[PDB]
Amino acid sequence: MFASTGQRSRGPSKFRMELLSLPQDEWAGRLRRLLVEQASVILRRTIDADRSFIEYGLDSLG
Amino acid sequence: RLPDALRDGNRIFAVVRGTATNQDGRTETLTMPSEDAQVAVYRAALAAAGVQPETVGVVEAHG
Ligand SMILES: *[C@H](CCCCCCCCCCCCCC)C(=O)NCCNC(=O)CCNC(=O)[C@H](O)C(C)(C)COP(*)(=O)O
Repeated sequence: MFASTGQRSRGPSKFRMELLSLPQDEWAGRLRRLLVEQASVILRRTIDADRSFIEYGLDSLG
Repeated sequence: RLPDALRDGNRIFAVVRGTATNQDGRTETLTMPSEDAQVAVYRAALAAAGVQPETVGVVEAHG
């Protein structure tokens, strides 16, 4: 009967704890994916993981 | 022109002997300054004025 839940109960960064649990090599990939996602969100366009943010227009405010 | 000013005996406050212009190029951002470009324009001004940096004792920076 509970079906599902989606409430904003994230609070503390479970991302940080899950990365800490994961081996340090994995930390690079997870951080890479998080940064790519957030930068694509803020710059409104998808990005490459190696192209400079400068060539993506990341200004001072960005 | 300083020779003409001396020739006509006009009031002279000070003489400028060299001016230089330089651009930072592609810095980190659109407003980021370049230390290397500033040093380059300083060298260009010194060369154009025909004078040594040790001679100058007062510097009026952008600040
Ligand atoms: C000159 C400052 C003059 C600014 C005047 C703003 C006028 C508004 C628009 C005029 C419209 C004209 C009408 C035409 C139709 C100056 O001496 N610059 C100050 C020194 N310049 C710099 O060093 C840049 C200053 N640095 C910053 O504050 C940062 O770069 C910023 C704010 C961009 C943020 O960080 P980001 O660089 O990481």
